[PDB]
Amino acid sequence: GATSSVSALKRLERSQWTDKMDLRFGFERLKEPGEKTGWLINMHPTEILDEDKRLGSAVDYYFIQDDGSRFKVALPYKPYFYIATRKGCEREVSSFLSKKFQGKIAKVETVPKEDLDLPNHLVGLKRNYIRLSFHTVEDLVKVRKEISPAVKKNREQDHADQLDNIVDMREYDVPYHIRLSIDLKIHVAHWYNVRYRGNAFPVEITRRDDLVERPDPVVLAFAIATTKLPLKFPDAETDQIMMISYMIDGQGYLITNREIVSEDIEDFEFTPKPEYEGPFCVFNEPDEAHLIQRWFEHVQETKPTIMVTYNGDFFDWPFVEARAAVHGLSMQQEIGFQKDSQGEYKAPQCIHMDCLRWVKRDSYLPVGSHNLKAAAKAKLGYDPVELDPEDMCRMATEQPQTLATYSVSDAVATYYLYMKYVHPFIFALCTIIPMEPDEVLRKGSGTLCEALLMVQAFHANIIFPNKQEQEFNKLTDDGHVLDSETYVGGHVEALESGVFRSDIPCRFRMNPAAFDFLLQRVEKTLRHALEEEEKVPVEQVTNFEEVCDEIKSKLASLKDVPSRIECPLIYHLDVGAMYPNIILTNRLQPSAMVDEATCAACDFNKPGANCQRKMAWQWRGEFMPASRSEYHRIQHQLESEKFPPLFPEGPARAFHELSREEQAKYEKRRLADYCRKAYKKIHITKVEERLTTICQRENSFYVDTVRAFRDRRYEFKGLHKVWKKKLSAAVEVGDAAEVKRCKNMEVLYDSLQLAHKCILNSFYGYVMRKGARWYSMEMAGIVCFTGANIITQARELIEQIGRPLELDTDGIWCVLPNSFPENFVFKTTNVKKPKVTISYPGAMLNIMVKEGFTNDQYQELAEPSSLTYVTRSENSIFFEVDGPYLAMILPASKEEGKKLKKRYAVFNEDGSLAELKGFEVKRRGELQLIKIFQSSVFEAFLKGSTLEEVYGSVAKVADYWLDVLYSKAANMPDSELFELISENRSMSRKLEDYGEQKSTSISTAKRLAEFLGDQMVKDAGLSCRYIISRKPEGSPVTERAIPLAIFQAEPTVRKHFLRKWLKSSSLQDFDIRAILDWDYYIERLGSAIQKIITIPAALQQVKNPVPRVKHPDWLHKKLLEKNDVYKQKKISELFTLEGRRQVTMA
Amino acid sequence: MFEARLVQGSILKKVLEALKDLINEACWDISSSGVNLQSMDSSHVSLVQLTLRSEGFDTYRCDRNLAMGVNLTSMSKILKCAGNEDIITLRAEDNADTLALVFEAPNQEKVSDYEMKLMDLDVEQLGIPEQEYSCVVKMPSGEFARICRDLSHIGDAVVISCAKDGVKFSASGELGNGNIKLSQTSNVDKEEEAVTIEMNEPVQLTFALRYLNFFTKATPLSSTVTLSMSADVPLVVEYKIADMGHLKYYLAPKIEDEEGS
Amino acid sequence: MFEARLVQGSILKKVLEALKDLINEACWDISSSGVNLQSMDSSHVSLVQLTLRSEGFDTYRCDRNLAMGVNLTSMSKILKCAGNEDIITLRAEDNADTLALVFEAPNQEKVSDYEMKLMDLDVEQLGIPEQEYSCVVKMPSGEFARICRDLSHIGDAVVISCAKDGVKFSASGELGNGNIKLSQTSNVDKEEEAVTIEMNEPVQLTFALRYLNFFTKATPLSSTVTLSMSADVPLVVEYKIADMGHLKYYLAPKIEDEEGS
Amino acid sequence: MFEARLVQGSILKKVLEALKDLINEACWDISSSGVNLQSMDSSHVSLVQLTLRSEGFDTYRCDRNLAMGVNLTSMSKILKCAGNEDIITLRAEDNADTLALVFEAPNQEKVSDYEMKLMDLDVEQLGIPEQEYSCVVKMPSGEFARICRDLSHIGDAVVISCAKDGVKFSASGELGNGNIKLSQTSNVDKEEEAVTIEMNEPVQLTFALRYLNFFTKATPLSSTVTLSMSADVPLVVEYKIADMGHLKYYLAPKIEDEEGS
DNA sequence: CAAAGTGAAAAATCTAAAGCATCACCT
DNA sequence: AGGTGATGCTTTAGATTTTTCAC
Ligand SMILES: Cc1cn([C@H]2C[C@H](O)[C@@H](COP(=O)(O)OP(=O)(O)OP(=O)(O)O)O2)c(=O)[nH]c1=O
Ligand code: SF4
Ligand SMILES: [Mg+2]
Repeated sequence: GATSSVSALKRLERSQWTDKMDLRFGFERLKEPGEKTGWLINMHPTEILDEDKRLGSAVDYYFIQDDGSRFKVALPYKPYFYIATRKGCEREVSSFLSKKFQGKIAKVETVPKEDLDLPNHLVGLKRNYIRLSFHTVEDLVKVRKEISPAVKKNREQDHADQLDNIVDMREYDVPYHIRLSIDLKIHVAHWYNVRYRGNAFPVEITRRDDLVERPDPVVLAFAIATTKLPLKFPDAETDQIMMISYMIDGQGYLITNREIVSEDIEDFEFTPKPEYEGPFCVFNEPDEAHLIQRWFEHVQETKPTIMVTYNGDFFDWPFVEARAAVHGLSMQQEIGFQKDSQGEYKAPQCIHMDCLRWVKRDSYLPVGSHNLKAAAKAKLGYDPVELDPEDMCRMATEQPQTLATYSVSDAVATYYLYMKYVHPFIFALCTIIPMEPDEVLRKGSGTLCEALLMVQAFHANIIFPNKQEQEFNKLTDDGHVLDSETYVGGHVEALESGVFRSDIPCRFRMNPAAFDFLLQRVEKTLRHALEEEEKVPVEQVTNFEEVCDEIKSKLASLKDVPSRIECPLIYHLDVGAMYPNIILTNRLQPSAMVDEATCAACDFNKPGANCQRKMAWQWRGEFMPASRSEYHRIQHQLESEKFPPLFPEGPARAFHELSREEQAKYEKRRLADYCRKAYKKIHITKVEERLTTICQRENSFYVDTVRAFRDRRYEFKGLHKVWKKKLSAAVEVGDAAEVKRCKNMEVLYDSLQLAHKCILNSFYGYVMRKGARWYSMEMAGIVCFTGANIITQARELIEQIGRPLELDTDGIWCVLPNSFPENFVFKTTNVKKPKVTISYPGAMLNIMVKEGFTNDQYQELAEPSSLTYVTRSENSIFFEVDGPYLAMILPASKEEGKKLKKRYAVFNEDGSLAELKGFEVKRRGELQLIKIFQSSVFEAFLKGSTLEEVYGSVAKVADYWLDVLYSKAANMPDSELFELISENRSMSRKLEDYGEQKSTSISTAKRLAEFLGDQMVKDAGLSCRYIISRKPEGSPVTERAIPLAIFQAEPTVRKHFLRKWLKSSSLQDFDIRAILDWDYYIERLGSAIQKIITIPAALQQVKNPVPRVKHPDWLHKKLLEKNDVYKQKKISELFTLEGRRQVTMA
Repeated sequence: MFEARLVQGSILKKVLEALKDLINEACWDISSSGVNLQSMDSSHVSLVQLTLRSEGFDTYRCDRNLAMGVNLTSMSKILKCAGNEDIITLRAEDNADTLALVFEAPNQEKVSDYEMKLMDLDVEQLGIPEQEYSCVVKMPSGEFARICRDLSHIGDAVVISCAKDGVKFSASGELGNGNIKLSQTSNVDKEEEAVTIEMNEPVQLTFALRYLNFFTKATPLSSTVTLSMSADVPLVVEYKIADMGHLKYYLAPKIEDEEGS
Repeated sequence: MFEARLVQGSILKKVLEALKDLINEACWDISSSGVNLQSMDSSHVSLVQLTLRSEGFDTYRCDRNLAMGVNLTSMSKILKCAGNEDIITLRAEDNADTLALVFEAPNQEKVSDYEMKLMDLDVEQLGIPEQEYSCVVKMPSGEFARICRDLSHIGDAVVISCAKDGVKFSASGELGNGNIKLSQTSNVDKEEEAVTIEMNEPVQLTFALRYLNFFTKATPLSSTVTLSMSADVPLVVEYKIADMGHLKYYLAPKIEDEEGS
Repeated sequence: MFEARLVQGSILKKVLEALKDLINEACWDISSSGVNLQSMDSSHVSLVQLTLRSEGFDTYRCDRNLAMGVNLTSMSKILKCAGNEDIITLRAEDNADTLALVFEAPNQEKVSDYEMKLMDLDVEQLGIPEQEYSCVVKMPSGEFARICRDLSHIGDAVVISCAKDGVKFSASGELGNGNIKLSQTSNVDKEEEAVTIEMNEPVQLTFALRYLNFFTKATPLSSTVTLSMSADVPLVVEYKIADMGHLKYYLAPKIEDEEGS
């Protein structure tokens, strides 16, 4: 009534303020009738008033024209969801819902759609749902909250008559923004014609395809640098912002303070690369209010329609907004920027892109290289090398020269990272993903995959399956309560350990039967690698046998000597997108994951039905040892007991008033305590083998979506491949003017295919996230077990020729003989492809794949609505061969029967680093001693013509660093000592969520809290860097974890903190070396050396490279058993065996 | 069916405690002469024989021959629940997979009955030849357990060398070496205390000390132990369990292989 | 005001060592009729009643009914400092922040007063009924501790059955099926090694074996333990102390869901 | 050329069992007058002093004070092989890199020759002067085995206040304030249970109790422990090894430093 | 309200199962 | 000084947690 009228008045005030904000920043409404051409940049759900005096929402589409003019069009659409209905009675429920929501819905129509979960849904059977269209988004939220308890009640019921017949409302969590992008195909980064013919006629939009080029939008890259209290977390209540540096379309503008900044800042030029240029011109306004005012006027003058920064949702925009609220001028009322409900700040008039929301998701970078200062190295190919981080920064910050250098640095990098990697990739995403660039950059990869599948399902006219919820306290078939339900994923084994160079000869133990069957397989291998790899030389090859006879001669000439010492060929037989290609080979959809009852419900369960693929997977479940009777007993006793009230001094809560999350959190702890007190154990791990079918007749929207995204990724990968071949052509000849062009272009395409790879692998990951429309227990496990089978059969094939070394769920790292055939060139009379290069090991692996892993159940509808379900045999799972590498180094474990998996170092042929995977160098923080050791010790692994000399060089590097770690500070200064032994650790959670839990990071966070305030620990993502002390001897590692922020302050405010946690109030030394645990750091470096060098040397039959590091006791026992001349005999050898008898049951 | 009745129930516990630590899965047998077992370890280094004669038991009931593949890693946990001085009754059926163990208190009141499931086993049976040992030493078992547990802290290679002066148990290791000499008794009349030696030729063999530690968990089984050895012949560790039976431990030696020649 | 004194001061040490492992916190309930303890374990399936009589103390003087918040792990590891024969005296104020307990030697050579910090928690009192029991068994403590520690090796759930033949403790598991049988012991009449039963109905239940292992840390409390068990009533492990009341452990039996229900 | 003989074999065994967990490696400085041993801790807090003269040795023959770098864990492994009453003979030659630890049985039926390996190292000593210690507390070690490891269960940092009435060790910890008090109490003046306090001046001194638990492993070595302390002087806990020797420990005193200083 | 999986190293703490050094009676 | 069972002090074997790489 009166409160609803003032809510509509507030919403109309919101809309008029939004249009005034739009008109200030360009973006005129289309009041004049006519036709205009625009490039869509922005969308937001705002409210509008039509001619019927009704307040409805309208997504305000923003366009940029070719001349630079921009305009805003609010297309009015009515938000909706879909509702289900039990039977054909659809008019009465529609009338009942229309006659009591007469001022809050718009129109009701019955909608035919196809759902994946229906039995017999492939004969041409559809389920008819109901549209309910409202007026506003707030109308949608209020009606959804009003009718949403009926969802839970009608779901729980399983055994006003026109109100209770509804089964389940569908597509209610879908945003109105996302919905309007999906419905009328209005995607960002496309060209459109906008026609307005008055307020009575709705505005019409049409796609325009004859224009393909992109315009140049105004892109702002601002980043601030603020002084603060020394070594504190960023808070805006202490002082103000010194400098903001911001670029306008490759032209940077900087505004500085003058009342605190000493030097009047002059102008300079930044040249990191010829590609990245900023023609700066600086302003020198005197006051901080005038700083923000100059920023407001320059943003209003330039009218930026894309605005990028470093950590805008976390540091920058809260700081400037708190400063603006202090100084009086409102950030919202000036530029549209207010904090929204998720902590992200969204203008109605602009685009916000945090580069971390692209780096942390799509860049495939280590988290230790997630900031801008290290993502510049990994993307732009340049390093900001400015100054020392201590002396010229922490106390010499009065120097405005250095301050402006850093300010320009934090702006050029974000601007050019956007323009080069985030702008084209994110708008190429936005062309297909139905979201604005803020949402595309900010949502998860699973949400991006859900959006892409949502477009494909709406294009196929498929209703969107409901967002599932995480079930609590899942039950095993016997009755145990499941802690976690998992599948067995990829198969990782490290088979060998040691350095395998291609210049040192190594022993091969191939059986002759492998070469005997390869001799007859040669013709098939070259025919398959000439047909399926490149389609053009199908039968046009001239010298088809003139190389094949040489191949057979080379393969059979050294078959006569199977056991042979020879130099190896380090070959990476890698599959290209094995998870998407297994999906694309087997038609693996989460909709297609089908069981026996649902196949029996289908009408196409023929006796010769070639429509079920019965691939298997390995289920895995950890469950409590307590049984179902104990679970019922503890549930009853928890139901009897009264819970404490939620409200302060409120009514007591029973069992049926608490939520399911609270009940599960109570029951988990109260059952785990009973399990530890009554069963000796809490988690029993069980691995189960199970197999389910895949319906090959089903709708292929998931397969089409992953095929379209894999074709996009493979278009970018083919561009990467042809530019890599261009770089290989431009190498080994003199330097030209296009070598750097080829290198940067191949780096850009490698980044592009990695960024598309993240979404493509998140297609596999999407079926295993909470709140997924297309969740599947079986599908991801099936794809992992199929990849495991592929790689273990490749290991079985390789182990009969050479030695497989590192099995991951990628491919085989192996060594093959030098006399094995290799990359040979095949000539062809076709002008398009005169020469085709084909490698032999990938060819025989691809023939193994074609013989066993091919799919003859590939029912694909050639013509829809005709049941012409033809069957093909597409493999597309190819083993791409990486080149013959120089060396491969693998580490070994410190215990018997175990090996370090997912960890190796591979070098390219020119001595360069090809791969360094799994190590602690790339990991965030860790010990910098470990990082320095593992980054410097592998360059010596290429030095030496034999294993003993190679291990001696590696031992020289290791001993040198051990001599440093023992006789520290011979000439080695305290500053690099301090920055050498630091260990950085970061927490995902808050310190108050780490209560009653002991860890080194938790203890040093508590130490930092009781050192300088709790406001360091009230926020998540705390980076604590520390050392492990030793002065309270006998105390554990957690009680001796001590931060490094106490050896920087004054003695009067550091001696108390030195004497508190060292349990020594009488101590006097201020040196860090007395506090440091020498034995702990010796043991850490010794364990690293044992894993890298000494234990693999013992496995490759070298005595000991590093005599300072001892061996484990089992390895010492094996070495002493091998060294001595005495031997173990057997009773079976000494006394004559009577015979092996069998003793059976009685 | 197999029925056994043993008054002094301590010996059976020590027999099993001597067989827990060395054999994970052994094979048992019943004949008319008594209960005998013969099985090896997982590394095929030591053969183990225990023969308990029929008339030594309190009463013996033998019907046929049964081969029993009981796990000895679980037998002295269902048998560890016995006192030493209680009577032990063993029942094994002809065609059932249950082995019944009953313990009776001397007060004839506390009766503990248990059943143990049986399973198949594939163990090589090895024939024992009769060999004339060049050396025989008859030593108290506490001294031999002490000697192997004391030399176990030195190394794993044990050199058993007997010459005309006496018997040497020699071991060497990373912390040094230890060789311990035992001399013949001359004025000792007790059978359980005196040590006697029989010689044909001085022997010099080398064994594994961990297996000698695993052998000597039969220490209060008998107050004496007989060790007989010969060149290129496995050493025997004979524990004479009163008149009840005997327990033999066969140990494969270490001789030097002439790799140069 | 609180003042108490007992010469035989080891009884408090024994009951606190028995209550250390099971219950973490407790509430000391004070009255002229009797001093009550009523605590629940952390898994909330075991209930504890420890009653100490007022007249059993040598000197006792309390003016009103008081409540005390105490964790028994700290109280047990602070009571273990006393010997086996020292005289205990307990002291407190009405609402003090400390509990004063003093140990004095019989020869007055070691007077030791301990002050510990109490913790104020919610004091919950649940009046349980002393329901009449179908079966009681007065049997020694060490024999029951032996029964629990022997059945713990073979299984994890004890099927306790009693009838006219006596009492029976059965188990099952991965090793096998075992049972311990005890008769009426009516032939002899001993003051400590006697197992006397009283039955109105032969009733059998199943219990948790590790909970029985936590219960039988009260072995040095007395040489006679009264197990009380009836159908759908918790088992009462009553330890009767001479003129100091009793300590009862209550364990919920596993009345499992019947397949025919 | 250096030899020594002891009929008492338990003294060296107990002095190695009480010293292995404190010092890993120490140098034995055996002189002509007897066995002297100063030993710094691995964490560089304490000094341990041993003084074993030649009056209790069977035969003593020393020429030069040699320093032998015996590793304590290895020697405690090897001195474990000695018997409780067995005769221990240690022998060192002029050019012997090894140490010949020879054990003789009391029946003279065995010779047990152990060669333990030695490595050479050089350290420096500073000695300790003689002071006047105010408070000397002679007290039975078997009760210190119940006092120290039970006071360390409730608190680490404990203080020692001394007076004419007696000595009080006050345990401050998370559990509370733990006071034990011991007086003279010469009513029954027993020979070994004689709590005698030689009192000169009242001193309050603070100490740690994991560390004071680490000297109290030598309670079977001696019969009574005397400890002497004074104003800001390091504590000397002493033990009396029969009439053979004495075992002293030097604990540097812990001072609670004030914030205002 | 939004949030892609699993495998694995690396270390750090938390438990319990053994190994092994002393006590409750009888000549 | 020798014979049985507890009873407590180290030692080691896994179990569990948490970042942050691999795939
Ligand atoms: C990197 C990554 C891989 N995977 C899975 C999917 C991949 O098929 C498999 C191996 O991926 P990768 O070998 O790293 O990449 P790719 O196989 O998809 O393509 P290419 O080899 O040409 O670079 O691991 C994920 O599920 N998530 C991920 O983040
Ligand atoms: S797999 Fe075959 S039988 Fe099963 S649902 Fe699909 S078409 Fe029907
Ligand atoms: Mg791959």
